[PDB]
Amino acid sequence: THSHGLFKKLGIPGPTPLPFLGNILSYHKGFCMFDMECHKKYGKVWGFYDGQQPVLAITDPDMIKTVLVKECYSVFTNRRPFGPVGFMKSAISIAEDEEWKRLRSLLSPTFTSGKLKEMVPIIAQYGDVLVRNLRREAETGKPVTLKDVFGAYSMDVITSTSFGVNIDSLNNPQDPFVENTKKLLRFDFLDPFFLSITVFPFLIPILEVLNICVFPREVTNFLRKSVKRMKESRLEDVDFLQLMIDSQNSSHKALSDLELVAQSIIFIFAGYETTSSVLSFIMYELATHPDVQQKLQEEIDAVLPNKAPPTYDTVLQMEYLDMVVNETLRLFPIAMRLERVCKKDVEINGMFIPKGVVVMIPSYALHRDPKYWTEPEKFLPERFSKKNKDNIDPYIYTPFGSGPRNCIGMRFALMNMKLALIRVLQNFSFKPCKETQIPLKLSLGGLLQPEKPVVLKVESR
Amino acid sequence: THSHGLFKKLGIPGPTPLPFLGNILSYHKGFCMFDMECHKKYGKVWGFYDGQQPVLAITDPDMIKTVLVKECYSVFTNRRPFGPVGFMKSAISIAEDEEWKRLRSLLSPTFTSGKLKEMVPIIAQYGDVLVRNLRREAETGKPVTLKDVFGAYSMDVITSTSFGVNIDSLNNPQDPFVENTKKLLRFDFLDPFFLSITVFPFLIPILEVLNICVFPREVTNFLRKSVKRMKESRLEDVDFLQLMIDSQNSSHKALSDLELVAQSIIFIFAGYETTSSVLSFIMYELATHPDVQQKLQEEIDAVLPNKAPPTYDTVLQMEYLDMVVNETLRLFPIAMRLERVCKKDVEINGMFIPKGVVVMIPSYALHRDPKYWTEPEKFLPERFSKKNKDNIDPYIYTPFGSGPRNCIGMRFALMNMKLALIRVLQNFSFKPCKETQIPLKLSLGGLLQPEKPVVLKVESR
Amino acid sequence: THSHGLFKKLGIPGPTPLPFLGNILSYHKGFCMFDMECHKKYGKVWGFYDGQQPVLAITDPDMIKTVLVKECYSVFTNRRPFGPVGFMKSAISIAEDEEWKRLRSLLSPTFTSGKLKEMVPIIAQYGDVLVRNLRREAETGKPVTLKDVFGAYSMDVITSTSFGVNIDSLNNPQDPFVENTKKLLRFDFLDPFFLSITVFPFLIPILEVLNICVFPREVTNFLRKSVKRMKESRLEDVDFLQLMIDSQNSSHKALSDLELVAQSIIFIFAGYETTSSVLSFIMYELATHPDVQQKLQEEIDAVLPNKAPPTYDTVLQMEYLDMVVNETLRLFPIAMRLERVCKKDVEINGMFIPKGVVVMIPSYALHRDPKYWTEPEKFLPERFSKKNKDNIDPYIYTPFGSGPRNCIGMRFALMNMKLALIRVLQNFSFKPCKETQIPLKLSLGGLLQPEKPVVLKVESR
Amino acid sequence: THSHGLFKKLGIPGPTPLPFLGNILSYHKGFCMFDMECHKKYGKVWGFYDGQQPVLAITDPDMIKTVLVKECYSVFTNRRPFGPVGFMKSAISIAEDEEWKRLRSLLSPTFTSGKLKEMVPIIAQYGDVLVRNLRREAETGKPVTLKDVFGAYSMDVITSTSFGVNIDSLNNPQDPFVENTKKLLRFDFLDPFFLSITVFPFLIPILEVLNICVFPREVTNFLRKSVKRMKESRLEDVDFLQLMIDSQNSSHKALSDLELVAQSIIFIFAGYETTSSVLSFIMYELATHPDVQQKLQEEIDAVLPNKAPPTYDTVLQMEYLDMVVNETLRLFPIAMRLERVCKKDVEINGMFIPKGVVVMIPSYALHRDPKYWTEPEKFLPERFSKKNKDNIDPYIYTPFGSGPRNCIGMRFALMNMKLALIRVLQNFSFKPCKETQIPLKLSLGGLLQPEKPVVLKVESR
Ligand code: HEM
Ligand code: HEM
Ligand code: HEM
Ligand code: HEM
Ligand SMILES: CC(C)N[C@@H](CSCCNC(=O)OC(C)(C)C)C(=O)NCc1cccnc1
Repeated sequence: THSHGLFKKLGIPGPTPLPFLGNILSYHKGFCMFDMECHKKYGKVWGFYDGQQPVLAITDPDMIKTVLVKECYSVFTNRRPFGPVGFMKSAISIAEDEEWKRLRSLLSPTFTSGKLKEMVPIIAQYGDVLVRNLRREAETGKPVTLKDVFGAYSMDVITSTSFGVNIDSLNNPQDPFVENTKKLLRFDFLDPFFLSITVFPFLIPILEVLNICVFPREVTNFLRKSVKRMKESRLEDVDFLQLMIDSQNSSHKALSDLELVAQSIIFIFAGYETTSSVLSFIMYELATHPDVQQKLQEEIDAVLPNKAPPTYDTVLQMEYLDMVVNETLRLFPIAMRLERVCKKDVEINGMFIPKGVVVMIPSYALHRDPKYWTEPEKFLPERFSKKNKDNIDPYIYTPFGSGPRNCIGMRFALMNMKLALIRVLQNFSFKPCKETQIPLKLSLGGLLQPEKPVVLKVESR
Repeated sequence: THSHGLFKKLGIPGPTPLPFLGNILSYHKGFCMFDMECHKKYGKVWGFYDGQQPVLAITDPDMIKTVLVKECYSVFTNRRPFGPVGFMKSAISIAEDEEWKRLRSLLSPTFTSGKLKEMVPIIAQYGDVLVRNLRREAETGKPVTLKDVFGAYSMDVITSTSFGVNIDSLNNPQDPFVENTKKLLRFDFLDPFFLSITVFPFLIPILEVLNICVFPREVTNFLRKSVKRMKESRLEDVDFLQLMIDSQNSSHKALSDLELVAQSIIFIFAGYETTSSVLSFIMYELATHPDVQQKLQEEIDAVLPNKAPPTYDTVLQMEYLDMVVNETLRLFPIAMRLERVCKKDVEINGMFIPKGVVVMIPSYALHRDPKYWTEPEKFLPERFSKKNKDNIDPYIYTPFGSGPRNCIGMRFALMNMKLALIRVLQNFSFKPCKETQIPLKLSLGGLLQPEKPVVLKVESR
Repeated sequence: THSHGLFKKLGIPGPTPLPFLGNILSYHKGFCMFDMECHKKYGKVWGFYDGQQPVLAITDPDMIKTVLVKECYSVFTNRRPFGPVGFMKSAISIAEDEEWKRLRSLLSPTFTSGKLKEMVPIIAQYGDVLVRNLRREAETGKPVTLKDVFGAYSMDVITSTSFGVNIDSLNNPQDPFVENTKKLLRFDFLDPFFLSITVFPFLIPILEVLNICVFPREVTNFLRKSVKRMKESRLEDVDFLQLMIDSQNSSHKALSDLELVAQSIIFIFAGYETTSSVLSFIMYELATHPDVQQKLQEEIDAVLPNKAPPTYDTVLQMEYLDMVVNETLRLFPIAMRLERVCKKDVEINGMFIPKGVVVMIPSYALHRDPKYWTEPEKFLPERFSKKNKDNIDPYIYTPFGSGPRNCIGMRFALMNMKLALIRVLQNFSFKPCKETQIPLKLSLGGLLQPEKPVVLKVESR
Repeated sequence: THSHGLFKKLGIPGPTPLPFLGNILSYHKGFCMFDMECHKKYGKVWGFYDGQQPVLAITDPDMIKTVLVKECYSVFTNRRPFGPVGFMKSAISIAEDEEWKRLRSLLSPTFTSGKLKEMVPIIAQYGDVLVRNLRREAETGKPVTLKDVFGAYSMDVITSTSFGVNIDSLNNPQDPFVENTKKLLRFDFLDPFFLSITVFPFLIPILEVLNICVFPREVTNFLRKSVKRMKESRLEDVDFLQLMIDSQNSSHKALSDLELVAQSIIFIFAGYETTSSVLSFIMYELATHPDVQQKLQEEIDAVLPNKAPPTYDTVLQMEYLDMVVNETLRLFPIAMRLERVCKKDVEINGMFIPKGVVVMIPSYALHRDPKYWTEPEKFLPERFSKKNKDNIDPYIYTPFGSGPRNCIGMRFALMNMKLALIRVLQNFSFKPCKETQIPLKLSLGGLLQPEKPVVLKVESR
């Protein structure tokens, strides 16, 4: 009813869809569990329906590369719509085709290594802020909740690198600026609202015409004016805003004032919970594998003796650091899937893909596939040693996606976390508590996030 | 298209409706302006369409009494639906027919004079809090914004009379409890969202099935658990909650746990912005009529010499106080209209009213009708002197409605404000500022509220 | 999601509902099969969900009588809404509460035995027409399709008893009047359109505002003017129209012109396919039980020798006729279920029934319950002999419902069929063909109708 | 609300839009009147809103050519969506981009002059049928209704040229095949249904998921099987079907079975009412200008003496015929407007056109613009004399559109009408009646069609 006949025709296997719901009832255990099970039951490819919407999973690295890289421009340029977005229609991660291509161009030079290297001293300052607060909770032997302290850090780093605003959000939890921003939390695509959207995507236009937006009308309205104040306070009298302001001082067609705001917002949304979540997954791994934590602290003390301040260059110097981070991202690729809409009838690597189908790469499951990874469930940073790193297919390991539409904030994200990890590990050790969920259970929900929030003992070195 | 033919048939006059919109474009100057104009152009009765929905305005006191009192139970029992309400369907002001009749019964004894007289010492304590904060801004000769300081007061009084929670919300603007509650602001029925609802009332069910609610899912979810904590902290170990808890210790059928929560919420919503708004309109009048302010302070010093603490009995003693308050409510009846749905074909005072029509009383306009009020625009408390008070028809002056479905918090509202006014006027005088909007312009929007927020000098007596 | 918790709470058993769909996937084998299975699996009562909509099945005769008779006015007055109906909102079978009560009053005297006895000679004339056409197909030994020849008859009888229009619809299949009317076919509540309505009842208002109607806008528009012609051709210069016209020559409030049209339409819809279907089920039984057919012809020849024309009085004289008809209706009660909406919280025969629930009586299943009927599947007219007829509970056998809201055209329906059967059986015998589906399979769909259309040999006596 | 700000920004003039409705209330006098008025009030370009949807009218021949010809492929490839179309999504006139380009390719060779020249003897046979029936009404001096007799002809020609089915639809008005087909009438885009679609285009997806289709589910379902019978009766044992069947005996990708059906349907819909309407407008002109009618009959008798049967070659021989036809099409271009959706930000002839805008050419108004046409309202075939025909801009006179997406059935349409006109005028003269609407008033509605149906005396030569 009525496109539920598609994959049966094409010869592609898959779970049988119920009328209207398609296969969504199978998300009761989460995106990730659904995806592993399918991959095991059905093989290298399979199909399922999010409501009426046909989704084609693929697991062949060649075929993955064709979608994400080769035929990105021609065919697989956009992601799937997901709900009423109002003006956030112009955010880069949401935009489509030529508007996207334009925005990606105007915004790429913002994420170069040159710009990033300038942003280092800023991101650093809040490392120290992170430490002082951590210590206050280490001196009072009270088990620490990672996401909050990391949240406050991620928040602190975002505010400063995007707008110049400098706040201790942990101690200023109630700053109007800190407030709005913390409501920019990841979207739970299996919460009642979005599941309804899936069964009733014909309801999205209805919601749009009522100016209802999955980005709360208020947080947005606060930042719009906030920016249009900053914009007009800097003008005239180092951050993403500035870089964007300088850019509309001319693809092409510049950057409109409202366009600029939407990017500003999408970066917060992109960097905030992600940076904080990943830092938590890492700290958890580091606490449940005390040797890894020790090795890392020794690597750090070697590169930066006397607890020397980390620098851009010293960060990229640290290899085990890079290993620890990568392996965590294998275990917890917070995007879970990559997706592209098929805009044309095509044939890639011998398979016909009809227009309109959503093509999906199941990153979580691929990251834990036995056929590529020895002891996949196990946390083993050595997989990423300069020795073994060559035996890792870049289209099986894709925490940041691949191709022209991969994570634009990748370099920034990695640099951010690593700066945090270094300054923190220079100072503290992190130990499980009786109350620490071991082994960490993943949310049965729609985000990659722990079933129970990570809590750990923190002692001063 | 298609019921736009109704009033033409019945012989009832009114503005010509555009297809789909009915007459709503005529709200560009606001509910109140629309209503005065119609009353003048069309007479004692008229009709118009909120979208497809037929609305019948009436201005005859007999006919008003039949609707609000005589035929309340039989015919005119409910108000008009207005949007997706989810579980707030059970709030008393929203409920219908027998469920309403039941809730009104379970909740009436809560608002008796006996209960109210017990609540006095509590409401008082925050009078003093109001004073201390006011003084801090009087000692620093900085023009004061009424709604905030009154808001904080209204908020303080609500929290304490409904849940026991005691907070200085002005100095604790960032208490989690103070936060959620301040988002319970009056609904702007001419904002884009609600106007859309009017043209598309067929969209309300759609929104309901998506669990979208005009009461933010979060504020509600916070209070639901907050109550279910309090409930289980008091149980077992003077406020509305308690009174409601004691009541479900048995109309009939008790009060369900979720029912109780919805009342709790609706009271905040009812009392919060209203109490604060009305106090602001009064203080404004008192500043732009310095003699009234002086007379009032003299009345107060006579009843409570040496600035004696006000009491339940001393409050009802004060007649000019009561006059000042009533006249303000004439000028600014914050409900603006009263409404009832016609549930049956009926004939009242010689007029046929078909099923489904919304019957509306235009209180604002009636409060300013020349044919009942000499110099209606003028602020003249003497209209309400025990001498003249008899010449005022109770179905022309209806700040609190009338009948079985009138404002349940009337006595409480009046007592609250008066306690505030007394303690404040015992201590301060209130003087216009250069920046004070004189004469106050009303919002062209959908709430009765000043175009520009009231700001006034405050000096210590 | 979200009322799917209802019956679990109340202690009422039933199939587990899927999110959104409720239990509708269980209609794949049809209303009737679903109902028998439930009754067997769950007992005397059970619950299920048509989408979100709670349905409570009941099988206790006392409890059935309370719903259909005792508390009809107070509680169980209306049927469930089913789709966009536009002006057909005023048809009696669709109307609600007091409007219904009014229409039932204005239209009841139309269906008295006195009026019916006047309509006899008319319904007769088309008996003879039925015979002549039948003979043309008996003389050409060509197997006859019952529903068509009966259809043409039912159609002929409707046209004449409701509007005076006299046509041989079988030989005039292409008369504009015959055309429109044949499109008034029973609604398939398990066809894609209505199932969608069930999952999305929030879409009915949307469809209404687009003037989309399950009664085709054209058939209706043709009859509206047709009537308003007839009305004004008779006025001024014996049928339902006339009876209705005389009635608005004055409950109360008369009958509006549009109200009259809607009744006219609903009668066609009620009588057309029903009369024709039932006549087919009977003729089928009579052919697969040749003795019953013989006995019946002998009863008929006894009462009306020399093939005397049947009369009102001679029809009610015939007992085996009445037996044959009743038993057929037991086996094929074309309504399948009876339903009432619960308009109030009530308790009937010891069970609480909350407001809003649909209360359903599963007539088909009850008609085939072992615990009341020996060899239920078997066609045995003797069950209805004046001897055994007393052992049949009127709230288990309900082909026409019961109570104030039972089939208004019952007497007419029975009289119509019997007149047909008599004139036909006076003349022909009816014999199975090689192509006759034996045993008749019921539609797995939403109407009570044969899987394969009944076809039988017809020979001249 | 919310795109109603577009043209104000761009500097493009136009009527002020009401909230939600845009400018649609201005269609009360019809598309054509609205368009002339705008062109006069606002100049060479202007804008208006069909609901939220921005429409840009243009009248410069260069700019028109860029849209219809130059940038057809790149930018202006599709027409505007208009409603729920279900499987008719695949009809060529409805399809988009590459699917359209494909269908246009597969179907073009069907409309060559070679194929058309083969179809001539067929279209002829029904000329004679047209004559015989006409004569029956000429011999009984009873004023004739053109559209019916022409309708029957158009219908007869369609059936035969597309499926081989040969019927006298005028005398067989009640052939099942003739029936379904006559319900394929032009869509009234100002009827209640489509206007609603315009204010609520967000309702189209809702309607689609309910399988509701502006092409009646039944007519379509009858033709689908009809074709799939014919298909399998011809296979195996000269018309469009055959030409299409031979084509899927292989752009590319052939023609699916369902694709073929949708074309079949769209041709009926395209040719039926159009051919019949245009023939009526011409016959009307010919009756209200008796000299033109005489000249034409003399031209015809010169080319085909003794009433010789017309042939493909003799038809193209006749110049005044071609003149008469063209001028009629100037006066009544039954498409009224041409439209293309702007799929990209572009700049054509110095004007920026943003993505999403509908670009509209107002053919009716252009055909009656004083600045190109002397006495535009007057019917003057000499405008099209081989002398003056050169002074006519092909992008001002566009009865069939222009460019890659122009009327594919143009040659066929012209040939059809002319064959009809010749055979008819060889035999009859056509004279106004007392009841003939002179001067013909156009429908204030949404189709180009006479306010009152054309009726004329017909006498035998
Ligand atoms: C640990 C942190 C992060 C991870 C693991 C991550 C991962 C990803 C992934 C998997 C995608 C989808 C890529 C694809 O479709 O191939 C993505 C897209 C994107 N990410 Fe990140 N991300 C992170 C942090 C950030 C940060 C800090 C930013 C800050 C600017 C950012 C901005 C974006 C944007 C703008 C896109 C959409 C790119 C486009 O459509 O052109 N992300 N990210
Ligand atoms: C200055 C303050 C207030 C004013 C001027 C005011 C006025 C009104 C008015 C005009 C109505 C509609 C009455 C009708 O339809 O006839 C109403 C209803 C209502 N009000 Fe108030 N109100 C005030 C404060 C409050 C407060 C403090 C409460 C606290 C409990 C409250 C609770 C309610 C409730 C529960 C209803 C609906 C009554 C029902 O439907 O049974 N109001 N109010
Ligand atoms: C063999 C023929 C028929 C059968 C078995 C039948 C059965 C029924 C049944 C079971 C109901 C529902 C009763 C209930 O809810 O308790 C009903 C309602 C109704 N029937 Fe019939 N029916 C037949 C023929 C007719 C005819 C010929 C008419 C012509 C007037 C008619 C008019 C109606 C009307 C108007 C209602 C709704 C009554 C109300 O709501 O007041 N039916 N019928
Ligand atoms: C007097 C008769 C006719 C007139 C005045 C007429 C006019 C038109 C016009 C103005 C268009 C729009 C062209 C554009 O957008 O530029 C059109 C499109 C079309 N017409 Fe006709 N037409 C007529 C008869 C027919 C007939 C007989 C057919 C039979 C096949 C036909 C098939 C089509 C098709 C298939 C399209 C869409 C073309 C495409 O999108 O590729 N029309 N017609
Ligand atoms: C649709 C938009 C609104 N959602 C995402 C799209 S980008 C990928 C992350 N989300 C994801 O899992 O979505 C799918 C399943 C890949 C389609 C967004 O705006 N992300 C900013 C961001 C988040 C996290 C890491 N980096 C950047």
